[PDB]
Amino acid sequence: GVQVETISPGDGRTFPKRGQTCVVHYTGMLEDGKKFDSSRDRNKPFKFMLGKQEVIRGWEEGVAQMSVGQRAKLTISPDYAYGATGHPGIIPPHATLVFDVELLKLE
Ligand SMILES: Cc1ccc(S(=O)(=O)N2CCSC[C@H]2C(=O)N[C@@H](CC(C)C)C(=O)O)cc1
Repeated sequence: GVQVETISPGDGRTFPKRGQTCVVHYTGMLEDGKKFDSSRDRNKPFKFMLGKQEVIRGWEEGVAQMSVGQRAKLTISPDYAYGATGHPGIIPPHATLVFDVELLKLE
């Protein structure tokens, strides 16, 4: 599944509604802690509609629990990410992923 641990608390009241656009900055790391991709490296946040399956299950459930301004660590089992296949060229097969995600705004 996906486990969430807060790095910096959010407002504790503004949570995403289903289908709402979540604007985030994230850094994804493999289990050895090495970054494989980060929106911060592009200086542009990443956006997705909660529950529209634009992101892995780990994010769909992990970000659902977060509030605006919160920055948290999401640890995601492979089956909640890319499973046995992984994603060629960046994420190996059977990879547990750890993301540092900051929910910046809800539109
Ligand atoms: C090629 C690539 C680059 C970054 C990542 S990630 O940071 O893990 N990454 C993008 C940040 S959202 C969390 C996850 C994801 O859900 N990606 C989307 C679109 C991606 C694939 C464009 C998907 O799996 O459909 C996965 C795969």
